Amino acid sequence: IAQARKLVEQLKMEANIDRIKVSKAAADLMAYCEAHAKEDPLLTPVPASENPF
Amino acid sequence: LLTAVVIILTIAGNILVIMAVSLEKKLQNATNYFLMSLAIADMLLGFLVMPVSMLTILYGYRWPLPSKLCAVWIYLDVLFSTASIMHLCAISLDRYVAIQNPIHHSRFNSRTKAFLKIIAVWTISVGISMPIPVFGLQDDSKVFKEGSCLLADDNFVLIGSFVSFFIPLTIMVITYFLTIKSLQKQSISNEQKACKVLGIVFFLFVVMWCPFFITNIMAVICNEDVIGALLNVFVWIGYLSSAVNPLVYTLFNKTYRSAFSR
Amino acid sequence: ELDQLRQEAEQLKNQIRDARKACADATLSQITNNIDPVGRIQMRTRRTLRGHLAKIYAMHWGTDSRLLVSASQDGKLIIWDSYTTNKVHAIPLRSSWVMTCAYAPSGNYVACGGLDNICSIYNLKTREGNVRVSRELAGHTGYLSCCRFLDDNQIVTSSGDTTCALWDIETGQQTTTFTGHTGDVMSLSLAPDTRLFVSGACDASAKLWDVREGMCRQTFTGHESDINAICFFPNGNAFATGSDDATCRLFDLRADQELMTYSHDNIICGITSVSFSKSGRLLLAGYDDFNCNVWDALKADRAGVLAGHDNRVSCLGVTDDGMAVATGSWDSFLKIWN
Amino acid sequence: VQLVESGGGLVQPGGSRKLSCSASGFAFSSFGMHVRQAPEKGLEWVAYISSGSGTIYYADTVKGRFTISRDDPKNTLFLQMTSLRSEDTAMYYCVRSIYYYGSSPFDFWGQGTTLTVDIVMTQATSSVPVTPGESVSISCRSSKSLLHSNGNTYLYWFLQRPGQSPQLLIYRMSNLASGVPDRFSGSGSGTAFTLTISRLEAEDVGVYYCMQHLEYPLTFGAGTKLEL
Amino acid sequence: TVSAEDKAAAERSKMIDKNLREDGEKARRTLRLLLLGADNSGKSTIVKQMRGIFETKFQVDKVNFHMFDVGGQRDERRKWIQCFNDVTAIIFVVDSSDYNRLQEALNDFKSIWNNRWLRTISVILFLNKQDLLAEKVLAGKSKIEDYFPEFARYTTPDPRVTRAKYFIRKEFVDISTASGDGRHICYPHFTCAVDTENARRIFNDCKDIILQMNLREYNLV
Ligand SMILES: CN(C)CCc1c[nH]c2cccc(O)c12
Repeated sequence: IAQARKLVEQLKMEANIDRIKVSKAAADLMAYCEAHAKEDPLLTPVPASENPF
Repeated sequence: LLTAVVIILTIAGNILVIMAVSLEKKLQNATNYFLMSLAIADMLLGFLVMPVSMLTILYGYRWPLPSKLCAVWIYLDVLFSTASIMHLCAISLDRYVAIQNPIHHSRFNSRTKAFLKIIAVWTISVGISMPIPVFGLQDDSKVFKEGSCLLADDNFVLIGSFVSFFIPLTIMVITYFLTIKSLQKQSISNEQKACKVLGIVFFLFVVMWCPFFITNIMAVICNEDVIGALLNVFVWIGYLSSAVNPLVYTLFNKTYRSAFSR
Repeated sequence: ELDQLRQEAEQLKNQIRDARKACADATLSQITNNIDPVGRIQMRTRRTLRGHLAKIYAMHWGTDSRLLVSASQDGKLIIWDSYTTNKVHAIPLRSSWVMTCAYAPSGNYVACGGLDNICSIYNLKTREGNVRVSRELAGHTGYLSCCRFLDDNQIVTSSGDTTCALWDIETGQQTTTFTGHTGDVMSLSLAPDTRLFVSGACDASAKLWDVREGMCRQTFTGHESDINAICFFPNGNAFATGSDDATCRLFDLRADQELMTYSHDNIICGITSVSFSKSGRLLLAGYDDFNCNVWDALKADRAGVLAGHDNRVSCLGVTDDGMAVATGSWDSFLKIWN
Repeated sequence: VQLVESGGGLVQPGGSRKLSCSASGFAFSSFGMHVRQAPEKGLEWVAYISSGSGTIYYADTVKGRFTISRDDPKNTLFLQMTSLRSEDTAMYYCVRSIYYYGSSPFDFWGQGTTLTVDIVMTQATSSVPVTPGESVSISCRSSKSLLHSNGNTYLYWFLQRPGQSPQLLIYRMSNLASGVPDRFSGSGSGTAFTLTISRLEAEDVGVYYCMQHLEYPLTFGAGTKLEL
Repeated sequence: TVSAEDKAAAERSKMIDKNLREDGEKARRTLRLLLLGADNSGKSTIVKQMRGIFETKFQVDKVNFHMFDVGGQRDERRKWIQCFNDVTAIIFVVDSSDYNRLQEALNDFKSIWNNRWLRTISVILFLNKQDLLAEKVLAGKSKIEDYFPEFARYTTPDPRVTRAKYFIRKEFVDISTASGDGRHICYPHFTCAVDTENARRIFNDCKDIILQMNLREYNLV
């Protein structure tokens, strides 16, 4: 019962939490990827001169 | 003609074995590399030597136009035949130590041992075949007889067979006896299959190559026309071993059977 | 009384499910539909690292994006120079059974862990010019599954005792213990800000942990089977998990739910490792089918494949500057891809 | 960590002598070993023995007459000298070095033993006036560029305080050696290198040597002295 | 093209390669064994001549054997079993005396046998405490025929001890044979709580395992 009480306490703590829209989260992730697309060498093939490998 | 069939079978079988060894990641072990070396030697035998022999048959055993090709042709024939013979001898010797002392053989088994094995067999084959171009081209009589390309050095034909198919043959029968002694004195089904495969391989090797060497020695130590006609067919009986070696050394595996069917 | 607590636990889970469902209005796939695809991603193996004589279990890039450490069944920790292929150090291990290795962000330490239930910390830079064990961290009742340095004096670990721990290396004792998982904890990923971290366990759930508070802030459950791998998005507001259910799933911290699943009918093998590219547009996953798949994280379309390993890919690592990807495998070779 | 040199003293010209350097407190097998100083001159590199003895180099001055060896089980390093000339007279130093990514070659030197019987590295000033608490810059120049395609510039700085053996300050033109305060700073460009000491103190006095490790033979600057 | 320091680093890497190769050559000599007994099996006691994860080493016929027992982990061993996918053999120890837990032993053995990672590894099964089994069956107070219908009517392939022992052996051998792959073999041995010769039997089964691997690599079988 003590284990169940601890479980219910942690479950209450998880339940009472701030949440945002999934659309807002998707837009934020898309914005991050758009902003950092140029910095990513794997996404775009890189010229051999700047390639260390 | 059933000689083009022989060359086609040799080429196709050895190419398929080499492809199976090269294309499969599960078949890259120390034994399969030596098996690939055997396949390479048999393919070279079947490509460079055998069709020229069929051409010699087609002209009534009269040599084609370039006379210089006779000595090098005999060189290649003896070289590849010896390479195959002591490849088989090395396989039998390696299997004897793999069966008698499995733990020590596995402990000492390495890529270096396989490379040493390959260079040893090829070095002995090169040493056996060494005098043919040294003396075959220096004197045309030693490689020609009655207008047909064949070696006519009595001393070499007698001793050169005593370290190519009679000391290797003695080694192979002793090794076969010791191995069948070792495999017999749920796991017994594997040993029985191994004994059956060893017996088939050994007896096919003996029955295909021994007739040619026996009549070759009889042609020297002793009829001439009959023995020559017998040699003309027994040399091709021996050549057919190049088309039989891959199948009997690889097709007993399910990986090789799947690869041949791919 | 017990039935009352069980009812409360069930109703709270139902309320959480309804709340997450309320937060969902449009899907990430729907929103990312009118975006250009990444296109075919073709990567070649720039370098192959040889010297491990057995299976490789773990690799970790150093912060300079040139040094990396790898752990193998042969009982050796080797630090490589990825640019020249040179071996910097070879560290003999007391126990041959290793399941994780880590590289300190400073570069002065590496950590190793396995079935001996000890996280061992090694001093790379020391007078007398050899690597030595600076500290052996005991206190776990199960095998060490993952370790990640926070600082030179702090390391977090996961273990087979269904628990994670935070250690003070100088003192050598756990300063925080994280206890919410039912199954063995397989994987662990620190957030970029280091204040939080995620871990996946054999109970097929992922948990978000507060490093300072020591509590489970959130729990995520979409996978049907155990989570072998976990990685945090470069933003730090999302993470991806890999399982032997053969799916990869992306979860959001703020929305508190799955955003997408990366699955194909052709693939039935389990995911051993996952990693993100610098932008986070690419999600690379190693599989038990001896190959690694490149996924478009925003569209969940497989952009490409890394196919060079004879055996299963154990570990994945995208270097800090984003230039290269390392993949260790049971075939005993690490390959650097670009 | 410790290196102690034995052997030396008066030798008639044309004689032979063997020096010994015994290593204590470090894994001597992993370090490559190397240097002499004439009684009133700067540093001159003599020989190198790699870890495992796979490589040996000598200065052209001593080639054919000096033999360098190491006894790894005893952790001893030796230098067998023959046909000794008057120009050989010097204090010979035993120096440890290790070569991997991020290492610091020439970090520890021995006390040395006294015997009495090419890139040109330029240090324009032989002396520099200095007062405590004031920043001072010491320059060195190279005949060719020490910048390499890999991105390293193989330039080193050493400090020999009075009555002491040299001590490494900066390795590869910018990296501060361990146990050295943040006051010392190394900056430079290809063929032009400067060492800036800021907030100067007593015990910073001595001769500052610039050395290149781009290519063998290793060569030193003449040395610039700081005097209060 | 390569600097002096890079050349020295390459020399260092070559020396490291040489040391790694020497260590691997030293390691290849030893044969590795995994010991897995569920409980009350005498698995610590089976090999008593030579004395998170425990290890013991013994030598027979100049062959090194290293045996691993993992006592640290919890009861279920599923996750870390992938590590021991290269061992020469597994040694499974079972208490044949305990009839009630005998089905649990069978389930454990079946789980190990059918594991995806251990498909190619043989098992050397040691049936421990055969003297306790003999005492119990001779006394006859507890009978497996009562609980188990199969022993009530059983034809053997004292005589009661023989019937019990061969039935118990056949229980595991049926599970081993059910796969029928032939890539790996179960080697069942009936062992007492104290047995002078157990390392000899382990050595013989390991020799047979290596022999079968040799026959498979040579394409003979
Ligand atoms: C004819 N050809 C099948 C070559 C066989 C051979 C191998 N080694 C020899 C040595 C001497 C004379 C020979 O015919 C051989």
